[PDB]
Amino acid sequence: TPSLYAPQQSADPKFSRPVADTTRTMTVISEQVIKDQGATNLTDALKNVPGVGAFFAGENGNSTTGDAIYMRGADTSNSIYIDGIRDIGSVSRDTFNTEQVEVIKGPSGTDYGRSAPTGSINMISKQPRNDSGIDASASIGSAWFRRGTLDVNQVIGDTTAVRLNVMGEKTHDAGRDKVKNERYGVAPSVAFGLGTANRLYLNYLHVTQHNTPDGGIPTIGLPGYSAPSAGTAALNHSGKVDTHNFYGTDSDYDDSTTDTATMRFEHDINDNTTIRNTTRWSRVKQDYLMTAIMGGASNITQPTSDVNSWTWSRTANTKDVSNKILTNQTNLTSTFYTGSIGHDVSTGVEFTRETQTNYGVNPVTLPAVNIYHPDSSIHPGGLTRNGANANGQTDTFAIYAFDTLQITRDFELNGGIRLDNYHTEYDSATACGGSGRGAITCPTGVAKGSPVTTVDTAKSGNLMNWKAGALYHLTENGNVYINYAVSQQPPGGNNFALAQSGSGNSANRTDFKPQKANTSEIGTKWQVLDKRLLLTAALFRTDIENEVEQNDDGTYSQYGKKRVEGYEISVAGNITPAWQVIGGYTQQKATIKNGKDVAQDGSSSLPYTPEHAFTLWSQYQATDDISVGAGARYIGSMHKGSDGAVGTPAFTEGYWVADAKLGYRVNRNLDFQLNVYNLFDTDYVASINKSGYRYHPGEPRTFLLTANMHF
Ligand SMILES: CCCCCCCCO[C@@H]1O[C@H](CO)[C@@H](O)[C@H](O)[C@H]1O
Repeated sequence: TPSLYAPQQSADPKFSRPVADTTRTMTVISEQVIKDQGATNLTDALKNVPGVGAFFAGENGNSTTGDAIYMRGADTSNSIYIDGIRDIGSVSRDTFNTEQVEVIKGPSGTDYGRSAPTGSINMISKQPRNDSGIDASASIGSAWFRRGTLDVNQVIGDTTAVRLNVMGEKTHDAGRDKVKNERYGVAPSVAFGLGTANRLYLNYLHVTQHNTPDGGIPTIGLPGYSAPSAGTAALNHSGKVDTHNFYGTDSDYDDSTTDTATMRFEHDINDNTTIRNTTRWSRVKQDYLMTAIMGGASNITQPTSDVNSWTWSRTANTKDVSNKILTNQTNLTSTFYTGSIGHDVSTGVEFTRETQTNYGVNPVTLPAVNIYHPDSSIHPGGLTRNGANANGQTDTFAIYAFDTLQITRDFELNGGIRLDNYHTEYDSATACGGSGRGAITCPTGVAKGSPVTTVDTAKSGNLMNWKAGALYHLTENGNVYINYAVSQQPPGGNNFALAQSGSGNSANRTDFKPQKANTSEIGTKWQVLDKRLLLTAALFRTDIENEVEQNDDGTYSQYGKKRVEGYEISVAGNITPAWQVIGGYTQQKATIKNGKDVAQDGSSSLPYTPEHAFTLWSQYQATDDISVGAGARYIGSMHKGSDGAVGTPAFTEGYWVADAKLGYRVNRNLDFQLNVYNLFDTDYVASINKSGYRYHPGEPRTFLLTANMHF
């Protein structure tokens, strides 16, 4: 029987073997784990994979929001898929309608097309079930947290059933003042022909969010903080700022809507061969007003020489954006023999249009903020569109073919080839007559504030990616594998932006090549204790090439090289019928092989990347009524990216977070849960910005009481 903590297979038909027989660093976080841990979003559920989280706060004109996930030494936020379909938006993704999350470390261009040199994160959506029931969850937690979720599956006919997922979350912040997060969701689904060779799945998903965004707090007092100048010397002795202090404005807001319609037709030609066709329309809106703080010598105002009077400048970080994705994906999976060789083929054709428009807004001039006693009770107002927007489009036609050749009962070979034919179009304009950062002068006969185009280009290209693996069953319980993969990210692949050919340092330069990630891997997977526990161990090397670097003369070129090398181990499943365990450890060394240093301390290291990361979670069924759980996360020391800012910590120190759980069940319809997070009320640096002026403090000890009603 399969363990609830270790799902046996990926829901993606692109994966022709179970997790154990898959030649990849794959982790499947189930709905069961999320529910026991009290995880309600992607980031929290991703804590189940070591060295995966939002480790970077942003720059000075921009700050990171939502699931700004860093995995394997780089921002992987653009490589977040829902049902094997790209989902782009600096918004938090809720787990109210996801059955499982699939994480793969080590990219492959064959898997989902263009990607970050990290791997893939895939949120698998809830579909209508054969059985009927209702599931409810009411939650009350620390800092006025409230959560209500409903999961209704109802069978209508012999071959038709409906599914409805409802959600409501209204909360405050336990360790941050004025920060409020409100969201709700509806997810209706209808499936026809269940149990037959013909099936139609129709799904809709709507999420509205109204949040108060946080831009962090001053890094004063942290290890490695120095005063920026002799004039501001006092800052070396004044100490750390109160972690609760909110430096934003009472006008700060973060509003986002998510609308995704999906239509899947599945036809079983035979008990071996099946054809699928998925159509999806999706739109992610997001508009926010945020506050970034600056504390260089030129940003510090000294009214009375007493540090309690001293102020830091405020900089508005705005966003008015829409991400639209229209796609059609055809997939065919067949199992057949070619003599003594068994085949497991997965092939398909995908057509996609991705749109990103950043509606320009008027500059928001914010006043200075007191360092130790900030006043956020100010109203500079919301946003006003100025007509000067950025438009990005990407038309993508991909054709793939994957095969797992079962050579013997003990030997397996597997391959894959994909061709992505793309066309990206980019334009961006700025309102003229401005004063500050990148202000364009108004030409003749052009009235003030008029949009003046700065970029208006396009890029077309082909992307040939491939993969290869071999697996050998040592015992009936354990195997040994090898894998190699090619992944590419073309100019305009990262965020639709492009640059005019022959000039800058941009990877998005239309004359530039894509960034290639070559991944070598040797591993071992083992299914023990009646196949109820999965133990894994891999050695990896991800080489990144065609990175942009400056030549001896001012001019730039793609001679740069990076390497993310390491060791991976993982545990998932049941130890005994009452003992459940999920987790792993990673030793990942991410360095610059060729090129300029990116780390602040001039080391060859890559920033916002822990070298060592550990995550363990266990649950024991103490008695028939009492279940007890515990968790432990270690995130290592990380380098801050290089920057002109003086006296800002060049790095953040490592931290250990511990969690606990205890569940009591009354009858078989009602059960209670109590989750305590950050059990030792440990303080730490969750993330730091590029300049190094601001950091996000570690979430303090927080409680969560849940009522679980099942039918
Ligand atoms: C798994 C063992 C259960 C321990 C229950 C919580 C005990 C930790 O308690 C915390 O310890 C910190 C020092 O470590 C103190 O700074 C905090 O004030 C205190 O709340």
